[PDB]
Amino acid sequence: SDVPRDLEVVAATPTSLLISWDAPAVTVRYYRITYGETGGNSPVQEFTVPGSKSTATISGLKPGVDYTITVYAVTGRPASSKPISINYRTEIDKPSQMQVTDVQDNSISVKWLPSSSPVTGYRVTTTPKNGPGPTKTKTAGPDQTEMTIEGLQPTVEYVVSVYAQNPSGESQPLVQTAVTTIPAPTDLKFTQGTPTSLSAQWTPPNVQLTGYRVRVTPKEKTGPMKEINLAPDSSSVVVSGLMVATKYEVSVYALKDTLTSRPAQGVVTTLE
Repeated sequence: SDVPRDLEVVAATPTSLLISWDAPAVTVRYYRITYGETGGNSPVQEFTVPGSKSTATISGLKPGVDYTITVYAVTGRPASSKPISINYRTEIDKPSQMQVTDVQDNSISVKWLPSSSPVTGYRVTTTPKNGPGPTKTKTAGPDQTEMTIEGLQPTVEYVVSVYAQNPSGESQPLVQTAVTTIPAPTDLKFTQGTPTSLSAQWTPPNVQLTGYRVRVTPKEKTGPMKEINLAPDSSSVVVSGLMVATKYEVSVYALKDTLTSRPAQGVVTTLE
């Protein structure tokens, strides 16, 4: 007969549905594709496509809602067909605007806005953007909005994807990248002190650096303080021009271009 046959949706999107039907043998002038929400009194929308084309994309919809789509075949110059109709639900919406709230050498913390759809939970994946590493997966409850992914590697750009979970399908991921910082220098050991000098050695972190920054400040007394920039191939420092009988805090920051380590700190007093 003249009714279209085997109407189905072939691709579902939070905002769009792609439908297709069987092209009839004798040519049709044009089709009438009405669509509206299943059980909603808001006005139905409708558009036409030429008889040559056997597919249609319905755009500008809402996510996670059931739609009824109806197709008519027009032949006159008019004369309409019997309606063929299907119902389908759009894909649930994704969370939005993710924030990175904390970045360390082995973890990244993120916060996101909840999806608008009803959600049963979240699935969060973390994988390196370029280096072919493993994909870590963590699950969050429906009312959760923040997560910390531990077990990461230093100065690695990670891709963090958040998926909203729902029985009627899972959302598309909310995606954000972040770079972990560098480990701190280990075992800041003070080796020697003189009236005006200070000598400190440390263990370097386990990633290649661009240099070090050392700063020494008196804790309770006041006077000039010192900052020193070191080469990456440094395991010790000697800071001169200090004051006698002074409590000096010493901190060493590892540097990798824009990446700054958390300090290895200690305090020591100069000789009498």
